Amino acid sequence: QQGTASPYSFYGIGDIKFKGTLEYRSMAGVAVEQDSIHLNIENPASYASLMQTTFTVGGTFGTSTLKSNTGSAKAQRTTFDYLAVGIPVGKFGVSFGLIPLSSVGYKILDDNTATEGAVSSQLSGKGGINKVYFGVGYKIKPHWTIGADVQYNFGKITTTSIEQVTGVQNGTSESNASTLSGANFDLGTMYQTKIYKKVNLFTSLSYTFSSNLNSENVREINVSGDPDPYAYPASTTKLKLPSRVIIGAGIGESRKWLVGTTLAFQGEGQLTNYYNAMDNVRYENYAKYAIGGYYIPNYTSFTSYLSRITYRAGLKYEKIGLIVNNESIKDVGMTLGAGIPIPGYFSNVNIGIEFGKKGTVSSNLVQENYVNFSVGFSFNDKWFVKSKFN
Amino acid sequence: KYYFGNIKFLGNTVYSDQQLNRYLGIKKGETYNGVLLEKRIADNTKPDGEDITNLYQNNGYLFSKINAVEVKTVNDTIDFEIRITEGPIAYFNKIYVTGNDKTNDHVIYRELRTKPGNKYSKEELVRTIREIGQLGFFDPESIKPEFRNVDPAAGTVDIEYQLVEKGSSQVELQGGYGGGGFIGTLGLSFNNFSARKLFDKDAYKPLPMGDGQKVALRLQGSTYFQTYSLSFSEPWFGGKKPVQFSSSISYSKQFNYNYSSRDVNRNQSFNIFTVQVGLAKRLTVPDDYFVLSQSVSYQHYDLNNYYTGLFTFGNGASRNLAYTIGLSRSNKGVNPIFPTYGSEFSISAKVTPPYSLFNNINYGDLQNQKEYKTQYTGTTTTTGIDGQAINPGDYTKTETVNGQSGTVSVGSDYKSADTDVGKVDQKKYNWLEYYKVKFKADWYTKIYGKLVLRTLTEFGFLGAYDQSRGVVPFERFYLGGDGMANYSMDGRETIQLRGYPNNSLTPIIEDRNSSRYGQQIGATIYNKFSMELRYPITLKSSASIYALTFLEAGSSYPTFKDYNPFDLNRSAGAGLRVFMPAFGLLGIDFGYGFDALPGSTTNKANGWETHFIIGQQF
Amino acid sequence: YVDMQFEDDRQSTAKNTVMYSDQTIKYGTDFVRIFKDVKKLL
Amino acid sequence: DYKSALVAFDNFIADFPGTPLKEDALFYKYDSAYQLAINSVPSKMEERLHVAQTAYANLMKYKSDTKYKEKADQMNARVETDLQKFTK
Ligand SMILES: CCCCCCCCCCCCCC(=O)O[C@H](CCCCCCCCCCC)CC(=O)O[C@@H]1[C@@H](NC(=O)C[C@@H](CCCCCCCCCCC)OC(=O)CCCCCCCCCCC)[C@H](OC[C@H]2O[C@H](OP(=O)(O)O)[C@H](NC(=O)C[C@H](O)CCCCCCCCCCC)[C@@H](OC(=O)C[C@H](O)CCCCCCCCCCC)[C@@H]2O)O[C@H](CO[C@]2(C(=O)O)C[C@@H](O[C@]3(C(=O)O)C[C@@H](O)[C@@H](O)[C@@H]([C@H](O)CO)O3)[C@@H](O[C@H]3O[C@H]([C@@H](O)CO)[C@@H](OP(=O)(O)O)[C@H](O[C@H]4O[C@H]([C@@H](O)CO[C@H]5O[C@H]([C@@H](O)CO)[C@@H](O)[C@H](O)[C@@H]5O)[C@@H](OP(=O)(O)O)[C@H](O)[C@@H]4O)[C@@H]3O)[C@@H]([C@H](O)CO)O2)[C@H]1OP(=O)(O)O
Ligand SMILES: CCCCCCCCCCCCCCCCCCCC(=O)O[C@H](COC(=O)CCCCCCCCCCCCCC)COP(=O)(O)OCCN
Ligand SMILES: CCCCCCCCCCCCCCCCCCCC(=O)O[C@H](COC(=O)CCCCCCCCCCCCCC)COP(=O)(O)OCCN
Ligand SMILES: *[C@@H](O)[C@@H](COC(=O)CCCCCCCCCCCCCCCCC)OC(=O)CCCCCCCCCCCCCCCCC
Repeated sequence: QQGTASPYSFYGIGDIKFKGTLEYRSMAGVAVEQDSIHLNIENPASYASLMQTTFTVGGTFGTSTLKSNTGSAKAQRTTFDYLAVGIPVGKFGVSFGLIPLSSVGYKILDDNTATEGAVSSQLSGKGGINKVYFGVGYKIKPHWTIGADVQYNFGKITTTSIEQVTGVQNGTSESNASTLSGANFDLGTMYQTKIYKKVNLFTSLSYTFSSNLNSENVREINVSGDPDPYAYPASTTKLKLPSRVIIGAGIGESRKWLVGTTLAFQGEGQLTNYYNAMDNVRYENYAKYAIGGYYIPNYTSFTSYLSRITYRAGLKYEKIGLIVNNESIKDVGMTLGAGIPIPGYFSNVNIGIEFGKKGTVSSNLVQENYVNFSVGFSFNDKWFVKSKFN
Repeated sequence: KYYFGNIKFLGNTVYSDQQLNRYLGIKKGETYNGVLLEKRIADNTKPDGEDITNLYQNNGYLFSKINAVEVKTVNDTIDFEIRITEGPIAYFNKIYVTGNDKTNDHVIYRELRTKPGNKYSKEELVRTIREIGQLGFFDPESIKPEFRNVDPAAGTVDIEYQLVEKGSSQVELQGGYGGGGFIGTLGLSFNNFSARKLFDKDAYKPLPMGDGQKVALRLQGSTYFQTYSLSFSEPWFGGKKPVQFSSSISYSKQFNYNYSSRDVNRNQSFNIFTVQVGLAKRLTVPDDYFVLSQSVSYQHYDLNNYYTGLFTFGNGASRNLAYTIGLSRSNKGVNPIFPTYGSEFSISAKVTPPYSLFNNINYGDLQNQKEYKTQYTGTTTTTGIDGQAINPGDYTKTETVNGQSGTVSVGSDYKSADTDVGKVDQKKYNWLEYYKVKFKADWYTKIYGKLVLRTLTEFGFLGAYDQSRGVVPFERFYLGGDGMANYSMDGRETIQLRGYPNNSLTPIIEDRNSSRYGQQIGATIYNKFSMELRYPITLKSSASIYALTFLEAGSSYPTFKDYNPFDLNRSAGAGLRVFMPAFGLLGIDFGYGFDALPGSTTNKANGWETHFIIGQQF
Repeated sequence: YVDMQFEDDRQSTAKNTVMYSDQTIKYGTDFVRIFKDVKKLL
Repeated sequence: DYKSALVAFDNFIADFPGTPLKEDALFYKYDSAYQLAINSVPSKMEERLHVAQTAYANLMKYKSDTKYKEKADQMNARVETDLQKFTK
């Protein structure tokens, strides 16, 4: 039931899962335009631009092939990506939902059987950090919006290591469980102008404050057959989530085409817990560079329906921020998507395919090639309509 | 053989030829089918058919008549000239009912959808008949609306509702199958009670009649529970708006039931006495699709040898006083069995008074007090398992000498005695203190043709104001299986997660050596996400059958510290649902579990599963 | 027409969703209705 | 359901002429139009405002010293005040 299979999820708080809704994830996270039917969870100011109530749900089916200097393996994971609700309230906008901050998952087996007296290990990990958010956006101007949100982080990360010698039948199983909880605040703004005829200049700025995460660790060692487990004293460690600054800018004509770029930078953080402390692994600042956009042939078309589908594409280069064996781990990928609008309604079905490469095989590291297929549902309906003619 | 060709419409001033052609949906070159043509023009089999006639009659054209005429027939190709007689628009002028000998007019006139001064509509007449039949005081086969004083020139029509009274009293004999077990209810109901004339003994024929108030004395039972209740409901509280006021007094005896093995131990049971009052009214703001529900209830639980799971005070009693408020918005339509559009959002919150704040009692130090330590209440000196004297009034402790185990006197050193868990739990749960929040979101949309997509997301949270007191052992969530409605009065909720057995995903006791390992204690948190694709094969009033495909994922958690909303048990499958008015809702589903059941040694998929239910087991 | 199923409207009484069970089964088998149908079939 | 009350009352004051309940029917007809005008679509608010004035005049013409004169006078104040917004 894990969300990831990458061994790199062991370090830090796990692999960053949420990267935007399918409508924006298919554009490499570029959300410069102030949409009226889609939710831009990463920027609270977008909540004010909503025109109708929006209900979003998304899921993905990931396929990855882990490669190392020894061999290669294939892994597949299926998960639920998000659940968000947007409600337009006059000039204000309110949004609340649940998104996965990070995920921990890996199933490594070191088979040393067939040789008496050889220890076999079965490393496994599960859990992650989830986020609950509540944001409010306000339209300071018809095309200028500002907003803020509060996010509560909560989750449990459990790491289990079972070792069994070839001869004996009773092995040991050490398990580490950490419960994390904390809150953070985000601020954002979006400004849209008109540079040329029918061409607009979209700008968006978002800032996330640093947050403190409280982790309650519990480490216990169990041996097969023995009914009394050996438990270590409980410990409490403090983690610091780094601050994020997302800058976006793009040019394009609304409902016709859009081209934009986004730059995301993270500050200093402390994601090293008691169980993931290593000497060959360090940390650096996260930095993401992405270019994406969309193209709609003819939104108001009555002859062909394929012209009304929003075609999205994007490129992305991310510096995860961890240096393993003196090698910076970076992720490079391309994304493609399409938004099919249900006839007669603003609701649409989003489909996207993302493929890329994370890590490298050099310095005895692991390289991951992934091809993820995602589906998203965006439902829109107009509420709060008063009925006259008393 | 004959082929259709050159279909034209005459006399269609309101609707253009292009709009009608789409409604008819007959193209040139198709085989000549007389039945198909008449069905598309005027579907007499059903009153809600999508025909051209219904298009005109539903918009005030009472005198509309559509008749097809074959113009030419050459080269095996037949040509039709659909003739439409629109006629003048008509409005409702006088609406009166006749035949009500025992029912007041205000009760019937308030349920008529054909308001005077509105354009004639066949849907309103059909809806009015349905609403009049829902009352139950009249004959379902004699609700005949008769048109009177029809004035085509003036464009006004008068409707007279001829009703046949058949007695307000009714007998209820219903049955259903949910949660893997049959459930039946039997009761007598008086749907035309009048509380105004309660003290008036002059009019007491089979209870005072008049207002549309309803009083019912029903009995519901299953394998593990039996409940007797008396309920009073006021459909229109205040007389101005359809505000529902309901009260109920019930007594239930719930036995200990193991949903896994479907076995009931009749020796362990508890009795619940509940009194509830509720007020529900449709809100006008923010919109007319919002409904506010409020309720106040008082319950008294009487445990009788109920020593199971987290219930250590098997011979005590608990009292629950809670207030529940719920906001719901529903705009679904049009058929409740097979919705094609709309959504339903519901948020509820049940809260109890915060007794822990005002009463100065330390629930954490209860186990370290003399009053909560095991003691010998006898008055005769006895001998413990250790072979030593146990004088009356001395504290005791449990010691295992050789194979057998027993109590051993500790003297007056209460600090070394065993804490009485039964007394501590009783003090902690003497007055239930908790808060329950439930969130549900259901959305319906048409993808292509008759196929509709349904998205369902449910959340449930149970907690306590003081962590030292602990979460109450009642009002818990059980996930997995076919699911069952909230028939029990203890707050237990059974959630359906196809592809897995009943209550198979509920957290279990993992203490191993607690003497109760493997027992299902209940979950405090639960979240289910489901997606379905349904296709209707028949949507008639006699029988509504539709097929469905689903993709579900859900999980239950014991505490908030273990809440992982994205660690779910996934499943997939297909099912068939049939609804008949006499036989109720029947459903058969086949789901495949992609995950292993909790507590399983091997991480292997659960596999295929079969679920059968009767009724709305939500 | 009486057997047709319709959603609640502005003129229909509001349903209380925050109360315990009423000892009734929604959309369940109605034996009284079955008995009435059998009589008509005789 | 003020829209249906106007039609129902119009027929009653016509099908049963010379009745002691006419005074009450006249007032309720005015109230039905008053509530329908004060809360109605702004497109046809003027039409309903005029109907309210007509109903008020009929009530006063029937019995000048009507029992509902105090309430009727107050209702007409709102109609006249709101009518000034449409004084094109
Ligand atoms: C808004 C909407 C509505 C919601 C409303 C909620 C918001 C309001 C605020 C609520 C918070 C209130 C908390 C509270 O307070 O009230 C609590 C009650 C609250 C009631 C609320 C009612 C709500 C009503 C709702 C109505 C609805 C209509 C109870 C409590 O209190 O429980 C506390 C528990 N918290 C919970 O349970 C909450 C629960 C949550 C429950 C509520 C969930 C509600 C959700 C439902 C809503 C859903 C709606 C849809 O969380 C969880 O379930 C998980 C998370 C939940 C996930 C939610 C998911 C949502 C999903 C939604 C999906 C849609 C807490 O955990 C920590 C966290 O708490 C919350 O978060 P978390 O829990 O982490 O999650 C905070 N805050 C939060 O907001 C989190 C909220 O969830 C957030 C809400 C989220 C809402 C989401 C909304 C969604 C809907 C919206 C949609 C849009 C977090 O802040 C944070 O970071 C987080 C953040 O920033 C805060 C702000 C966040 C706000 C969010 C904004 C909103 C945003 C929303 C949108 C984004 C914070 O990190 O642990 C405490 C334990 O502390 C004590 C104790 O109990 O006394 C004292 C400790 O000492 C301290 C100290 O003193 O300082 C503590 C630290 O400071 C630290 O420094 C520490 C050092 O490390 C020590 O080394 O020291 C220590 O003991 C030591 O202290 C003494 C001292 O001197 C120190 O030296 C020593 O004395 P001495 O030596 O003499 O000097 C003692 O030793 C003596 O004694 C010992 C024995 O002898 C004695 O014997 C026994 O007795 C002892 C007694 O003490 C026992 O009584 C035992 O303790 C002993 O162990 C022992 O067994 C011997 O020991 P030994 O040596 O032998 O070992 C020893 O020898 C010697 O004798 C001992 O050593 C400890 C012991 O170790 C445990 O064993 O025990 C508990 O007590 P507390 O102290 O009072 O806090
Ligand atoms: C979650 C539990 C807490 C819920 C609390 C409910 C709050 C009650 C609000 C009562 C309504 C406000 C009072 C004034 C009503 C008159 C209308 C004017 C108000 C207003 O400006 O907003 C209108 C619509 O929003 C409104 O009228 C306000 C919207 C209220 C919030 C909507 C969401 C409620 C919670 C349900 C969501 C969760 C699902 C469960 C059902 C838009 O008016 P306009 O178009 O003229 O624009 C205004 C520009 N001039
Ligand atoms: C938080 C739970 C624990 C604490 C308990 C909270 C108790 C809340 C207060 C009690 C509820 C009664 C008061 C609100 C209802 C009165 C409204 C009268 C009916 C009505 O027509 O509604 C209009 C606005 O309604 C409205 O009032 C719209 C808003 C109604 C919903 C707001 C209540 C909370 C909803 C969320 C519940 C779930 C919580 C989840 C955490 C007011 O019109 P008018 O009467 O002036 O006439 C003018 C037009 N008719
Ligand atoms: C490996 O052994 C195999 C499992 O083998 C089996 O035993 C077969 C399992 C049973 C197959 C299904 C039987 C029922 C037929 C109907 C299927 C349901 C279709 C529903 C479509 C419409 C929605 C209602 O393993 C597999 O077969 C692997 C399965 C991987 C599936 C990956 C694709 C799932 C979709 C990804 C997105 C997540 C879904 C939610 C989308 C909305 C977002 C909220």
